[PDB]
Amino acid sequence: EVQLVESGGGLVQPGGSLRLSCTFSGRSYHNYGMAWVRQAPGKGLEWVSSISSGSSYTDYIGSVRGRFTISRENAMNSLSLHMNSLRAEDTGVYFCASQGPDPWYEDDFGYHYEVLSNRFDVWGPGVLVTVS
Amino acid sequence: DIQMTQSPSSLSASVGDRVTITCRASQTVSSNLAWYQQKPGKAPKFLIYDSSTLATGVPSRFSGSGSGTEFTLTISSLQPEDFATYYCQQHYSRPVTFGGGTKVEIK
Amino acid sequence: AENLWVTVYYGVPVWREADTTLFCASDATEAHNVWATHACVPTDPNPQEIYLENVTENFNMWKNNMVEQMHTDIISLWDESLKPCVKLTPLCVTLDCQAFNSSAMQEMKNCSFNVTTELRDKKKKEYSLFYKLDIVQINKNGRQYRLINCNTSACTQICPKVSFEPIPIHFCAPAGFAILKCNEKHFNGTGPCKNVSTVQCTHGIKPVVSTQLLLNGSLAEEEVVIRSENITDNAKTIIVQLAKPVKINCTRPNNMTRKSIRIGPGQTFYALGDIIGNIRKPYCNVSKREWNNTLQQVAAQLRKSFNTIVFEKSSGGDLEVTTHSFNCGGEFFYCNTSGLFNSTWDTITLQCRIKQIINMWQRVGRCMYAPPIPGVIRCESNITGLLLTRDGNETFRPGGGDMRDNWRSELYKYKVVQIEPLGVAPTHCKRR
Amino acid sequence: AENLWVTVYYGVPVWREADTTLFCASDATEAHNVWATHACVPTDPNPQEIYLENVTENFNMWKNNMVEQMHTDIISLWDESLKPCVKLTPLCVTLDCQAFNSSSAMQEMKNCSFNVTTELRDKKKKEYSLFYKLDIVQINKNGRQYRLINCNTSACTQICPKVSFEPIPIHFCAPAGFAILKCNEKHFNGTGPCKNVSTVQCTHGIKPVVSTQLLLNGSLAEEEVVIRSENITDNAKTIIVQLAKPVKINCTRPNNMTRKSIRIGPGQTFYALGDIIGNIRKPYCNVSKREWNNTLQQVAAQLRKSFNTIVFEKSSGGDLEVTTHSFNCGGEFFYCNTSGLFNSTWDTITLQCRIKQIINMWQRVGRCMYAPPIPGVIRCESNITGLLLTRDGNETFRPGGGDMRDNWRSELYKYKVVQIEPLGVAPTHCKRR
Amino acid sequence: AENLWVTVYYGVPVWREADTTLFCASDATEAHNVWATHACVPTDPNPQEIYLENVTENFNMWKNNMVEQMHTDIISLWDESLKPCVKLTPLCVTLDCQAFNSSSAMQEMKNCSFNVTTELRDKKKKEYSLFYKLDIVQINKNGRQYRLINCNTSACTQICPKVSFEPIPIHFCAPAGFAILKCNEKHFNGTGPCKNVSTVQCTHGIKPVVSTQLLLNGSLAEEEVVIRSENITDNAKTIIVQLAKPVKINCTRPNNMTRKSIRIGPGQTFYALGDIIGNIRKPYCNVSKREWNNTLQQVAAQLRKSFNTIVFEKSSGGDLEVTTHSFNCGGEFFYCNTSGLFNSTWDTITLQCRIKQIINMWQRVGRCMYAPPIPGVIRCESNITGLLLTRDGNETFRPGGGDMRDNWRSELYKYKVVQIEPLGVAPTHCKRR
Amino acid sequence: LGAVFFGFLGAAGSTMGAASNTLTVQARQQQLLRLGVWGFKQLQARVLALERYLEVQQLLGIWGCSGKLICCTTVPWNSTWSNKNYTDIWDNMTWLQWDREIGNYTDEIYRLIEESQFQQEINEQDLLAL
Amino acid sequence: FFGFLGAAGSTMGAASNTLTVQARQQQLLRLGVWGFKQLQARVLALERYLEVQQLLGIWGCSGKLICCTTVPWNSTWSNKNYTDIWDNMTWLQWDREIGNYTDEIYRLIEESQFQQEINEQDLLAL
Amino acid sequence: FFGFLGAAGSTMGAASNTLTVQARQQQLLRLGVWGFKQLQARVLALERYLEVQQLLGIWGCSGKLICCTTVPWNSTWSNKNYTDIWDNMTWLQWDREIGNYTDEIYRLIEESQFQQEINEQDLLAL
Ligand SMILES: *[C@@H]1O[C@H](CO)[C@@H](O[C@@H]2O[C@H](CO)[C@@H](O[C@@H]3O[C@H](CO[C@H]4O[C@H](CO)[C@@H](O)[C@H](O)[C@@H]4O)[C@@H](O)[C@H](O[C@H]4O[C@H](CO)[C@@H](O)[C@H](O)[C@@H]4O)[C@@H]3O)[C@H](O)[C@H]2NC(C)=O)[C@H](O)[C@H]1NC(C)=O
Ligand SMILES: *[C@@H]1O[C@H](CO)[C@@H](O[C@@H]2O[C@H](CO)[C@@H](O)[C@H](O)[C@H]2NC(C)=O)[C@H](O)[C@H]1NC(C)=O
Ligand SMILES: *[C@@H]1O[C@H](CO)[C@@H](O)[C@H](O)[C@H]1NC(C)=O
Ligand SMILES: *[C@@H]1O[C@H](CO)[C@@H](O)[C@H](O)[C@H]1NC(C)=O
Repeated sequence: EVQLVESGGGLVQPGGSLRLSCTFSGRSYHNYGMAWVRQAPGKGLEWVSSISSGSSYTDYIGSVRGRFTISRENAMNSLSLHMNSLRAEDTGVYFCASQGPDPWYEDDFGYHYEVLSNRFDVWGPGVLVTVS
Repeated sequence: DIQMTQSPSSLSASVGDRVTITCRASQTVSSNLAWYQQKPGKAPKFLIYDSSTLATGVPSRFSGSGSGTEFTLTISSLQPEDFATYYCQQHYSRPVTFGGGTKVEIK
Repeated sequence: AENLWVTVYYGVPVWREADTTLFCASDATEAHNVWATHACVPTDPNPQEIYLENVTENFNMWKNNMVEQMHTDIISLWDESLKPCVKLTPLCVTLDCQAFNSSAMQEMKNCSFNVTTELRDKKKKEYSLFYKLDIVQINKNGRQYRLINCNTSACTQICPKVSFEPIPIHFCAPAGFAILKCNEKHFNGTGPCKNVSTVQCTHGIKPVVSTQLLLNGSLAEEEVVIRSENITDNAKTIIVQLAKPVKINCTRPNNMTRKSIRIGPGQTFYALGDIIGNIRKPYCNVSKREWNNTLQQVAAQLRKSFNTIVFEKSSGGDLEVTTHSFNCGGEFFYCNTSGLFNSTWDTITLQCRIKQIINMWQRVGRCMYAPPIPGVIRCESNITGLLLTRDGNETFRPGGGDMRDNWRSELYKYKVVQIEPLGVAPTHCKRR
Repeated sequence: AENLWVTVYYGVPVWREADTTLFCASDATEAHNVWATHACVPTDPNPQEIYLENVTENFNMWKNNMVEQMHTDIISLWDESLKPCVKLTPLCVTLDCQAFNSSSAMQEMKNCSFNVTTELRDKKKKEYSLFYKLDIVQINKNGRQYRLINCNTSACTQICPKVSFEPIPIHFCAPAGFAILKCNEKHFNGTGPCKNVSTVQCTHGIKPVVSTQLLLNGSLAEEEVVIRSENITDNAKTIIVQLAKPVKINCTRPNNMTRKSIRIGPGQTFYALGDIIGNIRKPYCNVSKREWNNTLQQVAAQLRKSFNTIVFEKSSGGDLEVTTHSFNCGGEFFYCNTSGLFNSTWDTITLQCRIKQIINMWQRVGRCMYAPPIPGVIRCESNITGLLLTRDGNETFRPGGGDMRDNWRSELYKYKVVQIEPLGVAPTHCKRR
Repeated sequence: AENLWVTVYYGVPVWREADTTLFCASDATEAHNVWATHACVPTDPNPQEIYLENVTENFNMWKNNMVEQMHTDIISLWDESLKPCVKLTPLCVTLDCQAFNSSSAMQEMKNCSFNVTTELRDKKKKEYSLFYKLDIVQINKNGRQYRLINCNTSACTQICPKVSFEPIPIHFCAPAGFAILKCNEKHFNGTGPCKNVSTVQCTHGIKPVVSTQLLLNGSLAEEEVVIRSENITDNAKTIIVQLAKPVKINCTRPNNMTRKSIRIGPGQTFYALGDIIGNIRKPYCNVSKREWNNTLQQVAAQLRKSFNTIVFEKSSGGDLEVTTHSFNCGGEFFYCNTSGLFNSTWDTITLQCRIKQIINMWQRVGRCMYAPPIPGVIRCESNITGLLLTRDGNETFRPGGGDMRDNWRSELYKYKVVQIEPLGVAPTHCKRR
Repeated sequence: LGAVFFGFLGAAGSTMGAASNTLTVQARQQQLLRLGVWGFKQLQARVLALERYLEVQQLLGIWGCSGKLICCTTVPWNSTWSNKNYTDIWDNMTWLQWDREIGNYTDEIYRLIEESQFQQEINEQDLLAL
Repeated sequence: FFGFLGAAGSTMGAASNTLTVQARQQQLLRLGVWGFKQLQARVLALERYLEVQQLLGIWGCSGKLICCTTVPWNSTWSNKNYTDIWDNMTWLQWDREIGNYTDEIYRLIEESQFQQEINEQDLLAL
Repeated sequence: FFGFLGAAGSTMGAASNTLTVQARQQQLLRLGVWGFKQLQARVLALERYLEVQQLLGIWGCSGKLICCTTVPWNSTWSNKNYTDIWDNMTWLQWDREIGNYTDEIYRLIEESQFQQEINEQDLLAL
């Protein structure tokens, strides 16, 4: 089974650089894309950003373009959201979620691909982020 | 941009009842739609993808109408572990966005 | 008796027509450029010191084999220098493409292809911009393109660690030889020169490559000059040379960015990135009046041989040859010239296209992929000749012929000759 | 004495054995070939064979430096010439194969079909072509999915069809200051003195012919057959024969085969056997008796002079390149049987035999070559001039060979490369004034 | 009257300092070794030396052009030697490794199963091979799913086992018209005037070993271990120590490694460590105490001559290469601790060692290699003949790495190349008639 | 360096007499790319350049005039080659014309000197043998 | 080999007797960088050797180890006397001292022999 | 030369008859094996010519094909006289018989001709 944990969230003044971190407690992290999903209290889930397993296809939602930074280090099985320039409307629970493991299309030799297959297979327990 | 919405906002049902939740998209998506369950006090869980394929850990009381664009989620029988909030998403193209969500309640 | 005996002199002025290899010399940061001064012998830029009188010699630039051995040697250098950087064999994959599209112009395609990452186990789909001239169709439905050259050769990128910017090249004969320099004003190539000198090495020869026009080239001292092996027959190109040059300005007003792709292990392929700033087609400037005037000049020399004159667009061929192709700023061009040679006897625009995949030479077995240069491009150069041809009411059209005719515009004055330092004649003197 | 004084004479006729770098020379002449015969040096105008009368000199073909420095140099021509040509590495794939049939039964082949990459790197294509059984192997005993022979040691070059490799006369010229002496004895057996000797600037025509168990298109002995060896007594030495009467031979591949072209990769094209025009018939060599009957008896008569009755026998064993007569005809390599040729003890004899596309051609087993098949009917007429025999050690003889450089010894034995020593010092009545 | 007139002498003994290339000569299975015929005249002698008297000359080991000339030649050939060897690109694949966990549980070793392209360009095969932990890096915190340490920057050639690694002696010769002067002082300085000088046509035999922190098999001082640096007052500059008494070093791998051949592709092979025979133990070096102690005491005794309290300190830290004595034991590249030696101030002492197959071995990062394993037990005796030392500026001296050419400066400090200028003009009473 | 010496010539087109004094002009008071044309073609040119200079000096070694720039000889003129008088050739003609003329017989003139110098040398040696 | 460089440190008076041909004077593979460099250096050797050979021939000292000329010495170059130069000083220092003025010496040798040779031709013209 | 050996078996004195001289000393590709082979061989040929000439230019015999020297013969080298040789023997076996001594003879000519030069210039210095 795949399990995850978040850490670093808390309360910080507006305009801060409150970073977030997710850890992957499982095997085969080399071929998992990952994403962050926001949830303001009472409202629906909102997609924040995504980074492929190879870290070459980072993508974001337009509501945070240019502000946020998503990074990962395969050598230590972790995902780091280096969020910068927060504002109060960013308040809401943050979940780190991992896209399904990369497709396997054995045709000629081994073949692992690098889609951002936007199915959030597993979600970590979540960590609160509040700005006031 | 793929606007997504669900209707009705919430439904009423009881254990043993057949349940149905509807999700609609402004733009067309062939079969790339998925669902989640969010028990309050816990992060979401993965239910259905490709609009018809079940998740690895889902007890198979669920099924998705994976045709056209009137995507809908149906439950053969309602049990208390299924008595929680629900979400639908398109995973055809980015940016991803989840509908307003829907909730179930006692009948 | 007349009392005469053989007398031997060492150092006599006697010379013989000869053919021999020559060695490069050039003017004075590692790996610099393809015309390497570190490959040439710098030698000396100012030989000078010569004068000659009362000599007459017969030149034939149309059979001056100095150009031919030089012709092959220049290709050998260019072929040799492409050894160390990558072969684009992995780039032969089916390309899925979309319209360039807004963020709306054309002549480019948003082509994406599959490429292997650091490990063979895993792959990634990259995206890039390619010109339509670099691509051909496979399925008529409008997708699944193919690269132009993959059915003929695995192309080499022009890796920018060594550039193509041409420095002047001095050609030197080896010890025991000299180069006779015909020095008249109106010396049209073949026949007996009457004002001649010599020199150890030629002046700065620009290793330019172009078609239908000569750029940064030699100039006749005064009055335009024309050269042809024959005028009655129309098989071979006629070379025109301008004493009064006309400036030509080129530009690519687009801040095109460069995108690096890890195509192979340790090999970096270069492809076009996003376009920054405004959008414009590449075009060239030549000024009206300033340009139109020179055609009034050349017409005189044509009709000095032919008992009205008209100039018309390119006779025909592939886009390789129906165009003024040249290099400007490190990115190759292929332009029209139909807006100039359209006359009978404010800047006038020449809008045209760029290519990344080039062959230049008639030899198709070698390919070169020139990566884009970051930022806008512009350059100014002197036009000093044409490569026209006769149609035979008699019109002309700008031909290109085979490449080597460009060189003869720079080497017509020079003839390599061997020195026979020994001469013997009878004299009344006698050995003691 | 008269207190005689040392004196220097510049230009004395004296010489010394030496090792030196020879270079090519050829007649003028056309076409592009594997040999770098691009004008080498022009052949000799009226070649000057100057006779060195009255002077005794010695030759030793088995220690001559010419063959060693040349066989190690001839390999470079093929390597240097085949460096640009396509390597068939991508062609190493599993081959679907079934027994060949066509309108008239012909053994040694299978109409194999296989997967290869198309012009693009990532798009396979179904292609098929005919293959000789000698150059194909089965992956497993199940009886399907065959494979090429060369893929488990080295994928190897295809010879570019645009370059020919038919032998042409090559003159080996010693550099200025050296000379090449020639032995002209009638009965010279590879070693010892030569009573009649001359010198030349370059050797006469030597043809880079490659063959085994039989010389082809060699230099004919003017009269009387001769046998040459390092030492007759031991069986470890090749027994080179040089015929006097050139028994003729004709060989052919009667089938009119078609050259089928297949695209392998970017700028790479591969040629393989295609459809056959005509009817089935085995390739063979064509020699006449009487002519061969005479020489085999004649050579044996000269052989037993060193053994005070003679026997000939079929090859002993080993690989095909040693057990079989290898040679070239029209662009395809024939390895041919010769069993009936040596069928004697003391009209024509037909030698049916086969082709192989893939060859090694040297003991440089790492190197390998694939010869593209030649379209149309192929026919050669050739001369035999020598036999590469071996002895077991009444006597029995077999065609041997094994080594390639013995083919040069059969022509280079007449030459020695020698350095001119123009300075000599001797006493004289002079005293310098 | 004086009546003096110009007189020209051809061949007066005067020389001028000049820079020119020296062609290589060396002592005496095709392609044999690194120092084969590819670059040097084989098996030439060590000829006579010309003695000189009353001559003085000012040499400079740091401005000597021979060192800078030689460094690019070593790289050029070492690149040439590996031109034909297989490119190891097809080995770049995720490895399903796991703990070695095999008895006859070693540390620093792994067992890896990985997919491979076999002789044919279709079908995989689950080949396997051992790997040293230094040549392999984990991709996940889990530890599994390893990767080679070099594939991300540049995949690099295997070293073909058919060419030997041994550094046979090399001699450098000057062209005609140039001479190689040689200094002979018992306590030469590396700079300044030599009061005792000679000259020779070809240098003495250099054994081009590659090492760091310890020169092996190199030259030796006659007596009084010597110190050589650009400026001893400066610190960032390297200090080269050359011993007089050699101290013996024995280095070994007690294990009996079997060689496994992996058919990595069509005509390609990738050698790797196989199953291990016999008792299992880590490698190490042997250097005798009371001899290193005498050696280290000595150098300290002569170090203090330029510092009016000396300390020897552990390596500088960082990358395992520059921090570690890195030499080649006749076919495998060893990395040895050295921290047990350079700990001192003013029986046997053992150093444990680690093997790295994927190596760069140049400060120039534009090259890489894979040294195949040497099957069977391996042991190599050697002499330590010099040290590399670095200073921070009561001094602490670390074992030095730095530029590679510093090794060559230990052997070539004696030599200078001088251009001959034989023409000489001077006045004389004589007069031409 | 096998210098061309007179090389680019002085008053080449003048009459022959200029060569007697125009020779007063003075005479002398890198790694190169290994692989390309400028490595091998340049090397080939220098080798053949030396071949030419030595060939000249060897011939001067059989004219017997080595170490000089001018020399007279013992061989009288032969009318079978030409019949020009002194003013007709030395005063009136340039060197280039003369070489174009006697080229048909220049080799024989060289041959005549070759045997003549050898004949003179052995005669001198015969005198020294006494 | 007897005196290849051995006479360097001797006084020029004694060193004048120890000239002994100071200048003095197997296939190697084709493709290596060493093959070209090894061949290149030997070609440069011929150029160096013939630079001296050509100069001596032009200076009229062909085929001689020692030769006297017709031009006087000039004290502006050096004021050393016979006993200072031959009996005391060594060859190396003479090159060091006169290095500034060697061009003047070479010019005088060049012109002195040339004007003499044409004068000799005047004698041959008789 | 190839015809230069034409005297061959005729006894010693025949070297002066049928006069000629030995071998004196088409563009082709650069890296072709024959291009290197001819080019390397020609540099070898050049070295095999100059080293002979400079000896003639150091023994005081350059230019001339036959010259006589100043040193006398030594009986240890050979006891045979002029009459026993020139009408009976050829150069070939004579060279193969004397090769043990040729190094000594070479240096004796060099020093014995060099002493003439210093003798000449010493004489001219008077
Ligand atoms: C006819 O001759 C003219 C002579 O002027 C040529 O035009 C010039 O060509 C040079 C050489 O290519 C051009 O130089 C280019 O300039 C760029 C930088 O521009 C600044 O610096 C240059 C001086 O270096 C200034 O002249 C200029 O005003 C700017 O201040 C570079 O983009 C070019 O490449 C350089 O950088 C890249 C990246 O580092 C390297 O890869 C290259 O090797 C190189 O170092 C280049 O240097 C110059 O701009 C041209 N001048 C004009 C006025 O046009 C014509 O090209 C020639 N015609 C033909 C047909 O060949
Ligand atoms: C080239 O030819 C011309 C014409 O014959 C020569 O003209 C010289 O002119 C001057 C003028 O003062 C006269 O004094 C000379 O007598 C003329 N020379 C002769 C030879 O007649 C001119 O000298 C010639 N130039 C050369 C270099 O030979
Ligand atoms: C060889 O001769 C024998 C004689 O008995 C005969 O049986 C056999 O068929 C012959 N073989 C050939 C190939 O001629
Ligand atoms: C050497 O061994 C010591 C033992 O304490 C250890 O600390 C050190 O890391 C080892 N390696 C090096 C390079 O010193």
